[PDB]
Formats: sequence, structure tokens, C-alpha cells
Amino acid sequence: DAPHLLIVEARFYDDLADALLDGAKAALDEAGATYDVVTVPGALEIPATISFALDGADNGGTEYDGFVALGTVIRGETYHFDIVSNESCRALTDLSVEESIAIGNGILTVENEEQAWVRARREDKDKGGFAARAALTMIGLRKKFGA
Amino acid sequence: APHLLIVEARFYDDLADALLDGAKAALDEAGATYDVVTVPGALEIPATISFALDGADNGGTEYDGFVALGTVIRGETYHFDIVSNESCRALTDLSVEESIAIGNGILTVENEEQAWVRARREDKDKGGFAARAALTMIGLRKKFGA
Amino acid sequence: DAPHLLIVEARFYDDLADALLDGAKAALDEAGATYDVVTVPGALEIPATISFALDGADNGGTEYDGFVALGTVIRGETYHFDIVSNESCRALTDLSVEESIAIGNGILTVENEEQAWVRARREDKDKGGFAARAALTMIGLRKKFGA
Amino acid sequence: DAPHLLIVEARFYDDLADALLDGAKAALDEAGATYDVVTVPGALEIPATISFALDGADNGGTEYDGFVALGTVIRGETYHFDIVSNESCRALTDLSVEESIAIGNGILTVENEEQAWVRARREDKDKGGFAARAALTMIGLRKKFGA
Amino acid sequence: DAPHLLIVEARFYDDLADALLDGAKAALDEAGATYDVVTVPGALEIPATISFALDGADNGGTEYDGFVALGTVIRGETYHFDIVSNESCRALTDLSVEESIAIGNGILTVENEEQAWVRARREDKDKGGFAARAALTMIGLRKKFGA
Ligand SMILES: O=c1[nH]c(NC[C@H](O)[C@H](O)[C@H](O)CO)c([N+](=O)[O-])c(=O)[nH]1
Ligand SMILES: O=c1[nH]c(NC[C@H](O)[C@H](O)[C@H](O)CO)c([N+](=O)[O-])c(=O)[nH]1
Ligand SMILES: O=c1[nH]c(NC[C@H](O)[C@H](O)[C@H](O)CO)c([N+](=O)[O-])c(=O)[nH]1
Ligand SMILES: O=c1[nH]c(NC[C@H](O)[C@H](O)[C@H](O)CO)c([N+](=O)[O-])c(=O)[nH]1
Ligand SMILES: O=c1[nH]c(NC[C@H](O)[C@H](O)[C@H](O)CO)c([N+](=O)[O-])c(=O)[nH]1
Ligand SMILES: [Ca+2]
Ligand SMILES: [Ca+2]
Ligand SMILES: [Ca+2]
Ligand SMILES: [Ca+2]
Ligand SMILES: [Ca+2]
Ligand SMILES: [Ca+2]
Repeated sequence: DAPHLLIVEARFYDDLADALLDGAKAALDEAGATYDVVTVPGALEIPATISFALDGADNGGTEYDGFVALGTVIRGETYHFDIVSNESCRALTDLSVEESIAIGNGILTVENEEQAWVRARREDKDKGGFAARAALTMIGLRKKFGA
Repeated sequence: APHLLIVEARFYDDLADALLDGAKAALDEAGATYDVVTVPGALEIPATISFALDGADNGGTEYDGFVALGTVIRGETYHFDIVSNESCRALTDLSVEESIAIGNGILTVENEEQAWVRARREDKDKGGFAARAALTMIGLRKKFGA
Repeated sequence: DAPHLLIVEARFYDDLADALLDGAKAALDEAGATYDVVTVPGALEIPATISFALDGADNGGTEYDGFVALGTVIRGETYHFDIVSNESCRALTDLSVEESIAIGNGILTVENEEQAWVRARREDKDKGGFAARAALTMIGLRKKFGA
Repeated sequence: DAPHLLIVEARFYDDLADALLDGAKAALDEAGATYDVVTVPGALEIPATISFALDGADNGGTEYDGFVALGTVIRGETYHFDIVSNESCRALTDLSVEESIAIGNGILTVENEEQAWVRARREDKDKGGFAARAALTMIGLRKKFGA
Repeated sequence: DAPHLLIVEARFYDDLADALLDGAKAALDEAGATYDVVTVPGALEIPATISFALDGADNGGTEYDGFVALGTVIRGETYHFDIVSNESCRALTDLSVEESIAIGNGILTVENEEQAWVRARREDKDKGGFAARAALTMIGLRKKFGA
């Protein structure tokens, strides 16, 4: 009946991860939507994890109506920051189009822990909740179009 | 009369209005018809056009072209580049992979001022520029019997 | 028989557009090649147009031997420059491979209009003729190889 | 049956290569997982090798449960850094999705030799192990989804 | 029957291209492998050329064991440097994966004509030879895997 989504969380920085999740679940809960939660090491494996979910469903496995990506990448002194940020979001967008699925992108790309918390906190900019909401929104348009 | 789909990313509500207004005028003056759909941010614009095509293949509404409306203003974070890059890159592939006409109206500005100068019909009117561009692309698709 | 090209020009800066177009027709003429010219608003729609041509060809429409993409992107005070430059040249390179076609890349991406005219003018760097000639060489290779 | 991983190392900086390889084999061994180590000249050939491996598996060859990519790019005076770092990482992420395979990403992308050692040492950041571990986690998730 | 490679060179800067090709041929003679040499105008038309080579082999043409890509891009004032460098290599990297072929990437991406010479010359950094040996090595890994 109600939409059932998969929340794929890249758990690199534990505390912030809990923040994004707190808001994510909140939004889904309010909307009366259910979900499952899978934890991955870094934002880089988020797109492959959703890929895994798709293949499973095509084997009689759980079928999800939408996904929500949660993660945080903080700018240090190494170029790695761009790469982890670019590849995760790049592969995530290609995925939403090529597989025609509803994806809410909640992967932060800030310069420091300061900025992260302002966006991570639910009582603040609650980006985790904004991502869950977007996913719900997309789940809606997907139906409205007959996709 | 061509019937397009305007997919607007409503992040900055006021600028969104500026662009939409801009785009709706270019099509009206063209006698073109359209439908408007709203997504939270520029990142879901491409998957939305993808949904449109899918719904069509299933007897759904058939669109002659699409107009993409959106705005990304650089903050203090690198998020600006990501949203900009990915929404535009994906949108480009799509036009090619599905052979569809798309008017790219996704602003990639540094500050709110640049955002207002391109989003205003009275100014650069990049909202209407994308509508016309899409109309033009629609015409080409036909002339090539694609 | 002589090759028949499709010149896909992005006409954003009319005056520079003519510079490139003049240098491209010049080269093509000088080598006995014939062509068709199509106009698009910005460099972003260049690939899609070659895509339309490719679909049309598969529907009895004209069959082209090669393509000559001509365009110009001048950096502003906005990141939009990077995007137009990036996506137009990324989609093209892609198209030449995915479809195995001959394409001359004549899309300028300069810092200012001063530099624009240097690469656009046939009396100068004549990038229109260089991109045009390129397509001819590729059309040739495409044959020597058997594809 | 413990997983069998394929360690694919780009050995450009011989010493750093050893540090990462050391950290990778450490994590896998603790996990009780077996593996094979194949060497390539640079991060650019890492993804194409994993490709070679999947092809062999489809031809009765060895079948790996997951992959571990190890490499290192230190920025110098050339833009080559950007390229080597970007392409190697991008193709490696597409592959994880297109092919739906577990891939730990241990390719270092740093500004200098200092940052390189901080990250390639098992005694320190231990990126080599973090990668192997990531590959292991993905292998479990893959099975959990029955993908 | 030794391995037959295809050297695809972008002859933009005639002298640097000579240096590069020289280092490449040498490394192949010494490894005792044969090869053909095809010439293109810019690094941008290298990936398409290899593509042409593959489709030809599917139409009964010469079947190559690997490919060596040679080219040099020097940073001017224009953003064109970024594009030529990025696209050539991106298209090259993906091609190798998508087609599972052995490719040696020898496209130099430098800041000035002096950096290029230290890399181009065989009596120096010998990138041209380095690239050839890569193609050989990959041709080797491609076999050991049964790809
Ligand atoms: O989600 C993140 N993952 C990170 N790890 C990179 C990658 O996501 C994987 O964990 C690992 O590289 C191998 O897959 C980060 N940094 O390294 O800085 C980061 O800031 N954020
Ligand atoms: O269109 C925009 N969307 C934005 N949101 C990001 C993305 O478009 C999605 O809304 C959401 O991230 C996941 O669905 C922006 N910022 O965050 O800054 C922005 O400037 N512009
Ligand atoms: O060819 C160009 N098109 C441009 N327009 C962008 C795009 O090519 C399309 O015309 C339109 O955006 C919607 O399709 C440019 N700028 O905006 O600066 C530019 O410099 N060059
Ligand atoms: O793995 C690396 N390979 C490198 N070589 C480039 C490429 O990986 C291949 O070795 C070769 O270019 C042809 O395939 C590097 N640099 O040049 O700096 C580097 O830092 N790291
Ligand atoms: O291989 C190169 N090609 C170049 N031309 C770009 C491209 O490779 C094609 O020659 C042409 O653009 C049309 O195909 C270069 N510059 O312009 O500077 C360069 O330095 N190196
Ligand atoms: Ca199912
Ligand atoms: Ca229909
Ligand atoms: Ca001002
Ligand atoms: Ca004009
Ligand atoms: Ca098997
Ligand atoms: Ca220090």
C-alpha cells in the first residue's frame, strides 16, 4: 500500500550519519512510508548498493519504490574529496535516469564539520529529511506519468 | 501545435517563478501547448523527463519536446558544482540517447544577482531562451524525420 | 564519389559563427566535399542534432559521411561556461565512438572574445578549417579500416 | 566458503604500492578471505583489468566474489594528475554498477608524498585495508540482496 | 605469431610526436612485437580511430592484439586544454573497459613545451615507450585471464 523505500547510508562520520538518518526516517515516518536501512562504508559504494537492490528484486527479492542516499564528504587537503563527491553523485544521477527510479540525494559535500552539522541536523537545515521528501516527491511523479 | 513538458526545479521559489514566466511566454507566443511539472531540485530534472518517456511508451502523454528550468547558485560549499555538473551532464546524454528535443534552462550562477539577471524575462530571459531552443530543436527533429 | 558532410553550427555569437563557418566551407570546398548546414541555438544542442541526423538516416533520410561541429563558448563571470564547454565536447567525443562516426571538433572554448577571433578567423588560426579538415581525415580512416 | 577476491594493483610508486598491498592483504587475511594479486603499470589500467577478469569468468575462468583496487597518484606540475585520478576512479565506479560487482576503492589521490604515506601506511590511515574491508562489506551486501 | 599492436598517433606537434612514436616503436621492436601506425590530427580523434579499428575487425579486417595511443596537449591560455586532455582520455579509458581491449595511454598533458620534451624523449622519461610496454602488459593480462 504505502511506499516502501531503501535508505542507503554511507556511514563514514558516525555522528553526522545519525543526524542525516534521524531526519531521513522522520520525513518518511510522517508521510506514513516504510523502509529498510543498509549501511555502506563510503559514499562511493552507494550507487552499487542500489544496483544490488535492483538485481535482487529481479530475482523475487524485495521491491522498493524509491531510494534515499545519505552521506557526508568533508573537504580536507586531498583531492580525494572531489573524487568521492563527483563519482558518488555522478553514478547516482545516471542510475536514476537509466533505471527510471525515484532517488532522493542526501549526500553532503561541505568544506568542514561546521557546515556539515548545519545541514545534517534535523532541527537545522535537515537535508536528510529534504532528501527523503524529494524521493517521495519523485515516487509521486513516477506514478503520475505511468512510468 | 507542439505540446511540450516544462520540468521546473523549484529550489528558489521566486527565481523559479521568473524562469517559468519567461518560458511560458515564449511558448504561448509560439502557439505551442504545454504541461508543467515540479521537482524539488535540479538533480531530479533528468529522471523526471525519463519518467515522462516511460509513461508515454505505455500509452501515456506524448511530448514533442521538453524545457528544463532550474537554478543553482554557488554557496560556500562544493555542492554547487555537483548539482550543476550532474544535472546538466545527465540532461545532455538524455537528449542524445533518446533523440529528444530539450531546452536547457538550468542557471549555474555565482551569486543571487546573476541569478536575477538571467531569470528575468525583462533581462537575459534564459527561461524563454530555453523554450525557444526546445522549439527549434523540435523543428530539427522533424526536418530530419528522426 | 565525394563525401557529403553535415555542418552543425551553434549560433550564439553570430559574428564568430560566420568566422568559423567560412573557414569550414572553405576547407570542404577546397577538397571537393559537399555539405548540408544546420543551425542550433547553443553548443549544447550540437550532439542531439547529430543524433537526429543519425536517426533520420535510418529512416531513408540523408546519409552523411562525416560531421563538422562548430561552436564558441566564451567564459563569463559564471560557471555556466564550464558546463556548456564540458557537456558539448563530452557528448561529441562520446558520439563519435558509440556510433563510430567521423567528427571534426570545431567548438571554441576561450577566455575572452579577443581569443575567440584568433581561433575563429580563417585569416588567423582558422579552427573552422582545422575542424573541417579533421572530419575529412576521419572519413578517410573510417574507410581504410573497413567500417 | 570464504570469499575469493582479486587484488588489482597499479604499481607506479613501488614503495607506496607495497604499503597499500600490505594493508590490503592484512585485512583480507584477518577476514579469512583468499585472493589473487595482479599487477598493472598505472591506475589507468585498473578498471580494464577487472573487465578482463569478468570476461575470463564468463569463459570458465576464475570467479571472484569481489575486487580491491589499489593505486596512488601524487599531484606534480602537470594536469596529468587530474586525468589519471579522474578516469581511473570514474570507470571504476561505473563498472561497479553496470556489472553489479563488489569493488573496494583504494586508489590514492594526493597532493604530495607526505599525504601519500599518511594514507598508504597500515600503521596510519591504512587506506589499503579500509578498501579490502569495503570490498568485503559489499560482497556481503550483494549476497544479502541476492543480486 | 607475436602480438600485433596498432599505434594511433595524434600528430599535432610534429616534433614531439616523432619523439613519442620513436620511444613506442623501440619498446615494441625490443619486445619483438609488430604493429601498424595510423595518424590522426588531434588527441580527440584517437578513441574514435580505435573504434573504427574494432568495427573493421568485425568486417573481416586486421585483428589487433592491443593499442598504443600517442598524443601531447600543451596548456595555452584557453580552456581548450582541459577539454582535449579530459575527453581523449575519458573516451579512451571507457573504451578499454566497454570493449575489453589492451590500451597503452601515451597522451601527454603538460603545461609547457619543455615539460613535454622530458616526457616525450626516449633518452628521458620515455612516456612513449612506457605506454607501449603498458599495452604489452595488458595484452599479457588479457591472455592470462582468458578474456
Ligand atoms: O562518504 C565519504 N566517504 C569517504 N571514503 C571514500 C569512499 O567513499 C569509500 O569509503 C572507500 O574509498 C573504498 O570504497 C570519504 N573520504 O575519504 O574522505 C568522505 O569524506 N566521505
Ligand atoms: O536546483 C538546485 N537544487 C539544489 N538542491 C540539490 C538537489 O537538486 C536535490 O534537490 C536533492 O539534493 C536530492 O533530491 C541546490 N542546493 O542544494 O544548493 C541549488 O542551488 N539548486
Ligand atoms: O554555443 C554557446 N551556447 C551558449 N548557450 C548555452 C546552450 O548552448 C543552449 O543554447 C541553451 O542553454 C538551452 O538549450 C553559451 N552561453 O550561454 O554562454 C556560449 O558561450 N556558447
Ligand atoms: O597509478 C598511477 N599511474 C600513473 N601513470 C599513468 C597511467 O596510470 C598509466 O600508467 C599509462 O599512462 C598508460 O596506460 C601516474 N602518473 O603518471 O602520475 C600516477 O600517479 N599513478
Ligand atoms: O592532440 C592535440 N590536439 C589539439 N586539437 C584538439 C582536437 O584534438 C582536434 O585536433 C580538432 O579539435 C577537431 O577534431 C590540441 N590543441 O588544440 O591545442 C593539442 O594540444 N593537442
Ligand atoms: Ca520483482
Ligand atoms: Ca505513446
Ligand atoms: Ca554588480
Ligand atoms: Ca546575433
Ligand atoms: Ca563461471
Ligand atoms: Ca606536515
